Amino acid sequence: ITLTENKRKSMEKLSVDGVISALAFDQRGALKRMMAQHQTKEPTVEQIEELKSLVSEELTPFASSILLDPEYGLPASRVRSEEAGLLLAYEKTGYDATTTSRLPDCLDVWSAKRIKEAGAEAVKFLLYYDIDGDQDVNEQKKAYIERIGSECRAEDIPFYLEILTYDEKIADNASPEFAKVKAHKVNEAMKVFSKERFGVDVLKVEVPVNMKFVEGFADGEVLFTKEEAAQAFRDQEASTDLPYIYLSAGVSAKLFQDTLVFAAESGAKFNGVLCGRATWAGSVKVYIEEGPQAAREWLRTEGFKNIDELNKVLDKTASPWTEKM
Amino acid sequence: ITLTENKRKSMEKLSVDGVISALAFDQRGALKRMMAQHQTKEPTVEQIEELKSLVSEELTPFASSILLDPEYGLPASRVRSEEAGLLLAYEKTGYDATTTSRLPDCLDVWSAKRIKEAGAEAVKFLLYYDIDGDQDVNEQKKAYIERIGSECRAEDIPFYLEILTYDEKIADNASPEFAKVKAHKVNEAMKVFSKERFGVDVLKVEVPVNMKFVEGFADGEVLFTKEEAAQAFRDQEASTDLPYIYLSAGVSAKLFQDTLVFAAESGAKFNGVLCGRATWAGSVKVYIEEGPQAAREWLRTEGFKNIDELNKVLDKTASPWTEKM
Ligand SMILES: [Ca+2]
Ligand SMILES: [Ca+2]
Ligand SMILES: [Cl-]
Repeated sequence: ITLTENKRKSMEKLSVDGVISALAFDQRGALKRMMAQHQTKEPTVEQIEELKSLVSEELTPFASSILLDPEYGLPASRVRSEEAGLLLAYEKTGYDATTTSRLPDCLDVWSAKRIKEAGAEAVKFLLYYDIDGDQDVNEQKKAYIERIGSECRAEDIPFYLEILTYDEKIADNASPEFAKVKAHKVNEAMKVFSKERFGVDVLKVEVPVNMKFVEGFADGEVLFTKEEAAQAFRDQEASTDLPYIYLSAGVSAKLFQDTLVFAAESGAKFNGVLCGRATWAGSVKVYIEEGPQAAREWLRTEGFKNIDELNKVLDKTASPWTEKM
Repeated sequence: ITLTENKRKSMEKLSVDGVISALAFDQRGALKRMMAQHQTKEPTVEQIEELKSLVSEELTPFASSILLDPEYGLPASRVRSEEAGLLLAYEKTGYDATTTSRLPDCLDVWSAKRIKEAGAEAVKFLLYYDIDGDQDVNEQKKAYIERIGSECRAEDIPFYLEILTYDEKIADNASPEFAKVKAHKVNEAMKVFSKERFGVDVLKVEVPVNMKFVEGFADGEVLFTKEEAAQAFRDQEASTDLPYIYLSAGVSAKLFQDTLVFAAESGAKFNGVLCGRATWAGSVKVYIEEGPQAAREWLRTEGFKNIDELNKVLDKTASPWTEKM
């Protein structure tokens, strides 16, 4: 609620007129798998670092900040636009699929202090959370986030907590079965991690509905009327007093934009986005198949078009965090 | 080197006249194993927590503070004397004997915040450190301690870091081979974790020599003259500007105490001790074999004698931490 002077200065460096128009590219495992769909060989470290730098160079002139990973993204962080702020990811990528606990784990040789020393204006951490899951697992997860929030307090650096929801007993979070419980998963997790003890400054969250099953957006089965969907957005806005920003979860650029419009019309007062794949996903194929110059031209044309159309939508949908602090 | 008002206040609650005369009893597996020797059945949680409470009730009137573990020791913490402060252990016990890395790990449902909420005036964490070991292993350890130091800064609670040294290639730290390098291990590790970035308020460390190989204290081979050992203590004193206190584990009560005398004589300005095993060990056989009433009587009589002998030696050897400002 009350930002320290340094935390506020950092929030300002990440945003424009209270809106976070951030580019997300801390993907590692998720990126590797995209690359592996066009590549016979294993993608190299140089390839991963290069595409990250290409996205940074070409697109951060159009974002208020960029989120990168320390593993492959530090060269990319240094060629970002002068006007763009920096977030660094702090969690190890992915989860163990042989169990349902998805426990969080910080990068082995990092700390919040180190992230700040590396030039970041925010620490980002991704937590998988099932509000209905095993209570002891969740106890361990809450303790873990308490520690990170305390680090960020001490180092006086904003804590961006990303929450990705799941159900221990539903395999596919794109299924109709998950869509029926998504709003509950998202909104109740936001309520938990908005407690003061967790030290969060900004929540990076999913929209509380799977729009593919909403009337007017759906191409197949319809699970929700527009009014029911709108209510999920209002319930989400009522689930936190913190700034919150949306992730794209890799839907099309157009569906993500249309979702932002719907969210605003419904009453969500979201404060921006940390948007990755919806913007740059198409560059992966070009980069692998046609190389870096071809990917650079893609970024300068299609990439720009995506981020520019996104920015125009944000301009008319997002609300400033400087009305919540 | 500068304490906040709360950190200072907490340090004062852990000390008497700037000397730490703290009773260590955060043993978990080790305490269970001692008990397992004197009965057939598996020692229960009730038994373990009762013995900690007996020791706490009967001996903390004579200690400046007591170190307990959150696993078995919270009930004991609440019956400590009102004159005695509280430290709680934050680390998981032991290390994997398969590997040489001895990596640290916090207790899974704890945080510095939760340790403070449980009434502690300090967070205690044990780290195993080989200054000459794998440098990536050591970067991971250093990052880990940075996180903990940052938590404790945020929660405004003193951070007591215990360092136990080892060598990746020497199996027995009682060997002559380890004795020859112990001063190097201990003192260099103190130089590392005295750096401001680790946030340490008090170091809990080994004496920098194995007195069993020192002239006049050895009953077998002599590796060191009294003058060389004296120099090792002075090198230790010059390895940090933080308060530091000695741990025992490894030697008899009498030898530890004679070592305190030798330490002071040599020019060490150590600020106290965190030692528990020598003082209460005899109560364990008594508690299992004659019940809680007998144990209480053991603690009142033999137990008091033990801790009083130690306190009398501390009065002649330890220097105040207040002096280190
Ligand atoms: Ca609790
Ligand atoms: Ca709200
Ligand atoms: Cl133990």
